[PDB]
Amino acid sequence: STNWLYQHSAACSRFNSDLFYDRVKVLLVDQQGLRDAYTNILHIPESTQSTTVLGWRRSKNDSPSDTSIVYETVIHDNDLNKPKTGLSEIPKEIYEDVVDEDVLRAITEQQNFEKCNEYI
Amino acid sequence: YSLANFNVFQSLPKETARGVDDLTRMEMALLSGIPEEIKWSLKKYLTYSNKAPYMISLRTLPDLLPLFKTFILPLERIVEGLNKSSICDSKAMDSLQMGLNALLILRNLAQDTDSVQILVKDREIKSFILFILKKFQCVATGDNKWQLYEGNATFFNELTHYTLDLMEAISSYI
Amino acid sequence: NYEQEAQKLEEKALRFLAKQTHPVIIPSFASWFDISKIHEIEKRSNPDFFNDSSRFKTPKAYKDTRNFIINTYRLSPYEYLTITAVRRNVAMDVASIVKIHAFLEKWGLINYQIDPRTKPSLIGPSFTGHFQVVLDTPQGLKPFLPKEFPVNLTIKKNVYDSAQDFNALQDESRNSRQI
Amino acid sequence: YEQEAQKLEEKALRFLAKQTHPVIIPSFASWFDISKIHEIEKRSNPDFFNDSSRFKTPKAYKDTRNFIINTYRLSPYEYLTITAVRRNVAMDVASIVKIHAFLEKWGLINYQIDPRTKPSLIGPSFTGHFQVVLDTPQGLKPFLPE
Amino acid sequence: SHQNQLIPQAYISNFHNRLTNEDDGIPIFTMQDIGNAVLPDLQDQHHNPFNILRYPKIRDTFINGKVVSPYRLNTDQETKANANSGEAIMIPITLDIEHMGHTIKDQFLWNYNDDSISPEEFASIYCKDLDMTSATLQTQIANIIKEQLKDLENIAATEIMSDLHVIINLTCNLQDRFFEDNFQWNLNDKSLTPERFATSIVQDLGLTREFIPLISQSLHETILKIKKDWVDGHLIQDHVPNDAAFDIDELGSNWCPRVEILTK
Repeated sequence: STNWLYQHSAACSRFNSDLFYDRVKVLLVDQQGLRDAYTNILHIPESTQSTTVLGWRRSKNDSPSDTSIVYETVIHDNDLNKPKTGLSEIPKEIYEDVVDEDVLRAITEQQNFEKCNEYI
Repeated sequence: YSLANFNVFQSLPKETARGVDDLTRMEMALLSGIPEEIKWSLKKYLTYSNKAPYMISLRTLPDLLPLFKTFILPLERIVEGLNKSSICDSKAMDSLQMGLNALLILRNLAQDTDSVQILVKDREIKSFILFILKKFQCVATGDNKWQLYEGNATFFNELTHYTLDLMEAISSYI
Repeated sequence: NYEQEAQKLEEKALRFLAKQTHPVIIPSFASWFDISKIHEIEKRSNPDFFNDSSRFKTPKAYKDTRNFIINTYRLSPYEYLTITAVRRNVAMDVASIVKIHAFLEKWGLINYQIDPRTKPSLIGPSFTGHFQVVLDTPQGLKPFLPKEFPVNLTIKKNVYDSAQDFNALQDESRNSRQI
Repeated sequence: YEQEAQKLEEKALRFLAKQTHPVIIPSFASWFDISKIHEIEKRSNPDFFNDSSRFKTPKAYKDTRNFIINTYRLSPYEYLTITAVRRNVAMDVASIVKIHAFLEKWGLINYQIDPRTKPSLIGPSFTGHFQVVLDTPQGLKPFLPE
Repeated sequence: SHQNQLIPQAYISNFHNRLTNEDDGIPIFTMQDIGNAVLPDLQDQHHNPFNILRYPKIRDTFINGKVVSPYRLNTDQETKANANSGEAIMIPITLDIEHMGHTIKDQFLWNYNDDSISPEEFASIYCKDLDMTSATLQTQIANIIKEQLKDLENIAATEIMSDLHVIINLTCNLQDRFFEDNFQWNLNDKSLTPERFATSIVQDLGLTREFIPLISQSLHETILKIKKDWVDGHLIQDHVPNDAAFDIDELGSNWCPRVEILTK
C-alpha cells in the first residue's frame, strides 16, 4: 500500500505528456496555425513569436552618396544557457537576513543577469 | 496591376482621402509633446489667429485655452528667472519661444468679443498678466530687487507689449 | 556543434516570423508609440489601469489587450477591425475594451483611413544606412541542452534604393526588371 | 498511533524519492530543504500560517509542495502545468497557483525543461519588426529612428 | 512604386458576411506554393500583394466587403471628479434575441460601477457591427441590458469576509463543443480572478482564444448564484466533497477538465 503516491504522480505526469502531445498535434503539426474568423487572422502559440523589441542598431554604407536603406531584423540571446525566472521580482525584504553569502551572491547574479538581458 | 482596382474601392469619400482635418491635426500635435509637432502646430495656430480667427474662437472650440495655459505658465517661471543669464540650453530657448507664440495667439484671439469673454473668466491668465505688469513696474521704477539682465532685454521687450495688449482688452471687463 | 544549433535556431525563427506584405501608415503625431513600452500619454488617458484601484484592471492586462489589438490591425491593415471581434477575442469588461479601442483609434494607431495614392514621399534626416531592429529571441524555439551561449543572428534582410521604395515595400530583387 | 501514520507517509515519500530522476538544483535555491520550510516560504506565502481557514495549514502546504516537486522530478524534461496538479490535489485553486508560481520562481519546478513543452496562448503574430510610415502634413515619410 | 499602386487603408469590412457564412462557424447570429495553409500571415508573398488573392478567404474579404464609416464616440470626455474608484461590479450579461429570420445569442461582462458608457451606445455599436441597424432592435437590447443590470446589481456588491470553499462544476458550450470541469474555489481570496484561471486552462488544453471569455464569464455567473444562497442563509459550510486521502486537503480531490464534441 506504499504505492499510492507514486501511482497518482505517474498518472499526473502521463496526463501532462498527453496534454503536451495533443497541443503539439493540433496547433503546430497538422496545420501551422489556427485561423480565427472573427478577425480573419492566423493564431500561432505566442511562444513561437517574440515578445519585445530591444532597441535598434544603425551604421553606414560602404561608400558615400550610396543612398540605400538596409532594413533587417536580428534576435539577441545573451547567455542562452541560463534560463530566466521571476527572480527579478522578489523584493529584497524577503530573502535577506536568512541566506548564505553564496546564495545571496547567486540571487544578485541572477537578478542582474535578467535585468541586463532586458537590454540590447 | 493594383488591388485598388476593385469596385469596392470606387465609393470612397473625399473627406478622409487626406487622413485628418488640419484642426484635428493641430490639436493632436499639441497634445503629443513632440517638440517638432508642437512648433508646427503653433505656427499654424498663429497664422489662423491672424488670418481667420473665427475658425478657432475660444467659444466654438472649448478646451483650447488649457493648452495655451500649459505653454504659458512656465513662461512665468522663466521670466521670474530672467534677471540673469539663464537661457544657456536649447530646450530653455524652445520653451521660451513656445510661450511667446502661445501668448501672441492669445492676444490675437482676445481681439474678439467671445474670446475675450472666455479669457476674462480665468484666474490664471489674469494672474499672469498681473505678474508681468509687476515685473515691468519693477523695471520702470528702478528697483534693486529684480534688475533685468540686458542680454535678455529683447525677449522681455516683446513680452511686455503682448501683455499690455491683453490688459487693454480685459480693461473693459474690470 | 553550436554552429548547427544557431543554424536550426535561425531556420525555426524564420519559419515562424510574420512576413510583412502591406505597408502601415500612422499620422506623425503618433510617433511616441512603442509596442513594447507604455507612454505617459497612455497612463494619463487611461488612469484606471494604473492607479491600483481594481484587481481586474492591471497594467499587464491593459498592455496585453492593446498589443492584441495592435497586432490584429497591423496584420491586415486594409480592413476596419470592428469592436465586436476584439470583444469576442479579449476577456475584459466591455467598457474597458471600448475605451482602449477608442483611444487607439483617436491617435490613428488603428483604423487610420487614408488613400495613400494621393500624396508624395519625402526623405527624413535619418536615412541611408543599415538599420537593425533587434527583437528578443522567442522561447519554445531555444535549443534543448541537457559555458556561455550568446546569439546575435540575423533573420531576414531588405534593401531599398529610395524612400518611395521603402514605403511601397518594393525590394530590389523583384523591382529589378519587373516588366 | 499517529506516529505510525507518520512512518507510513515517510516510507511512501522515500519510495517516491527512490523512483525519481536526478535533477540539477540551481545555486540560488540551495537554501531549500525537502523536509523544512526555511521562513522564505513563510514570508513569500503568508496565510498558510495565520490559521485563516480549516483548509490552508502548514502541514497540507508542505505535503502539496513535496508532491508537486516529486511529480515534476519524475520527468524533468517536460513543463509541469497547473491542470495536472489541480487534478491530483485538494486545495483552493488560488493556493495551488500560489505554490506553483512560487516553486517556479526559485527554479524548483521548471528550471531545465524542453522549451517546446511550455504552453502559451495563441494570439496573432508579433508585428514589431514591421515597417511603419508616418503621414506628415506634407507627404508620407518612412518612420525610422535617429 | 507608382502612387497608384498603393492600396487604401481601413475602409472595407467583411465581418457581417463572416457571421452569415456556415464555413466560418461563429456561434452568434446564425440561421512558393500553398500547402495546408489558409492565410498568408506566415508565408511571405514575394513583395507583390496580388499573390494575396491565392487564398479564398482574402478574396472573400475583398469581393463581398462593404465600405464602412468609422465610429465617432464622444471623444472620451471622461468626467469631472467622478469615478469614485470602487473596485468593480462585474456582472455577466447574455442576449437571446429573435430578429426577423435571425437569431442572436451572445454574452459579455459589464462593470456596473463604471458609468463611462451607456447601454444604448453599446447597442448602437453592436447593431452597426452586425449591420442590422434598426431602432427597435437597439431598444430591445438596451432594455435587456438594463433589466439584467438591475437584477444582479446589489448581490454582486457583497464582499465575503468568511472563508468559503465550494465545489464548482463549469459547463460551457460554444456551438457544438462542450467544456466541463470540476474544481474547488475559495470565495474569499482576491488573488486569482476567473480571467487568469480561464487563460491558464486554455493555455494548458490548447483551445482557441474564444474560450477565454466564455469560461470566465460563466464562472462569474456561478459565483453570483452562490452569493444568493449565502445571503439567504441557504448555503451550508459543514462539508465539501473533495476526494482527500484519509484528513482533508489531500491528493486525490477531483476530476479534470475535458472538451468534447457532441451531437443529438
